[PDB]
Amino acid sequence: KEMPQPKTFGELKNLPLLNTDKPVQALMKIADELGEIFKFEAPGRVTRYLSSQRLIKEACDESRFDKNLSQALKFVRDFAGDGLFTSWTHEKNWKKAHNILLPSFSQQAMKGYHAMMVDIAVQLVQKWERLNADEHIEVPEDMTRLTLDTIGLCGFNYRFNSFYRDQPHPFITSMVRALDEAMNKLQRANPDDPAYDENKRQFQEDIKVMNDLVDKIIADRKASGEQSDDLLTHMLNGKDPETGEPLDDENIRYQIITFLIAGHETTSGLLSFALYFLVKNPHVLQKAAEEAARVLVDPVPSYKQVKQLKYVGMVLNEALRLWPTAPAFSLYAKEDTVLGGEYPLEKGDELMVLIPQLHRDKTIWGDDVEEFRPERFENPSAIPQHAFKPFGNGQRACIGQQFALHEATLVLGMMLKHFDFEDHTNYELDIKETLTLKPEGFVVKAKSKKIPL
Ligand code: HEM
Ligand SMILES: O=C(O)[C@H](Cc1ccccc1)NC(=O)[C@@H]1CCCCN1C(=O)CCC1CCCCC1
Repeated sequence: KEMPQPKTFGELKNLPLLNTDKPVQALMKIADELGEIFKFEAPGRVTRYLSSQRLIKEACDESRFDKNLSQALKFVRDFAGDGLFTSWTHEKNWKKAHNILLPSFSQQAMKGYHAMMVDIAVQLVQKWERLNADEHIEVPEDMTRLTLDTIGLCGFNYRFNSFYRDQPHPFITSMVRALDEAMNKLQRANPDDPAYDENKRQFQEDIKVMNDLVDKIIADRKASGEQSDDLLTHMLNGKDPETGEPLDDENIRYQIITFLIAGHETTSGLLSFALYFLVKNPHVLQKAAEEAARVLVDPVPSYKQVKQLKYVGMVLNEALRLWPTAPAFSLYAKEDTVLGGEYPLEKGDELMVLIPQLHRDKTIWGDDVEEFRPERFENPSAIPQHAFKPFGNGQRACIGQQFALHEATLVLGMMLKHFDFEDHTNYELDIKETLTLKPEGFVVKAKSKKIPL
């Protein structure tokens, strides 16, 4: 069958469709119009966007397809290097780093990160306890303070001290401006127009800021000998069981930059969306708050208690269904192959998985796909294979999944234990797009229940 394609712009093909502040949402709209698969061309580029479980289940067969670096990831690679997120599966450092780091990101490993995750969570709760009666919370702003600080502390025992600032730490200034440049480059017609020379100079300066802080951190740890409960420790001492080799200091730097990227707004977005859905769905808020009160019986939550928050976990999954904060990933065909019995592909041909659209497949979820219903996830094994992919696919799935969900469950549980929430402005969802998604301008008021820490 002949593949549908959206509107074109003469010799720029489909490229100006991405010249928008909200490209994911635009692509979602195209999928609604065109269906489960459409072709997208640009000068020198062809991809196919997939939206249905039927076709994505095939895309997710690792014998047939492998992770591709999207143009976005190729631009992120200029500062994330051959870290896990921006390496090809066949590069030696991918499987080396993968083997070394997998045990440090397991569910068992979360027991050892718990104490420092509580450190930052308590900082958030204390900030909100200390607000005056008149005052509101800037939700994505505070969630990002929390998630960045947690990965800094758990990852390399570095305190960004985001709750002590209005101005982001200079590393985060540089990282955010670099991520912005990478996303802004995708859209651009004539990349080497003199107009973008300033952009390029700033890009190089921000890479240097990031490299300088992180390489100093790594060198300070090597020159101290100190052993922490952190990823930097394990990367400095660990050996890949397969090659017998450690990571070198340049790759360790790339992994740290990678983890700081993920721990920024990709993780903070999940919390911001979950609180959005909770204040728009009071009966769901009631259930989640009741669970928190019943389960979190101590001033300091334990690891075991966070595992006990089943309903809180269901809320977070349902927020990942509607607004997966890392909303796409890319694949390539390893050999010539036919997709869904209808769409012949050549070796090297690219696919893109539009995760928010996969998660609105009515043939899987039913017609009420836009509703916020945590009960969809009461039993994980009711969900068909390959229907729910907020953390990607296969050996190239998110290594930080257990970390992100432990942190999110802890924090959301403590927020629900300690405060009542009010959508005082009747907030209208407005999703800003960077590398990730977030509900821009989302504000609430938090009335303390006056329960001691
Ligand atoms: C809700 C929060 C998060 C979501 C939705 C998420 C989502 C994803 C997705 C969809 C991928 C696959 C990317 C692709 O195929 O191109 C991925 C990969 C990855 N994520 Fe996450 N992520 C989250 C949090 C984190 C955190 C907190 C970390 C680290 C501390 C992390 C580290 C990684 C790494 C290293 C990879 C590459 C894994 C590999 O290819 O070996 N992520 N993430
Ligand atoms: O990067 C790409 O080739 C294509 C866009 C593109 C560019 C040029 C030509 C064709 C398609 N990217 C995408 O389609 C998607 C959706 C729109 C935003 C960019 N994007 C992405 O995947 C962003 C990459 C990752 C970064 C962290 C995880 C979540 C997103």
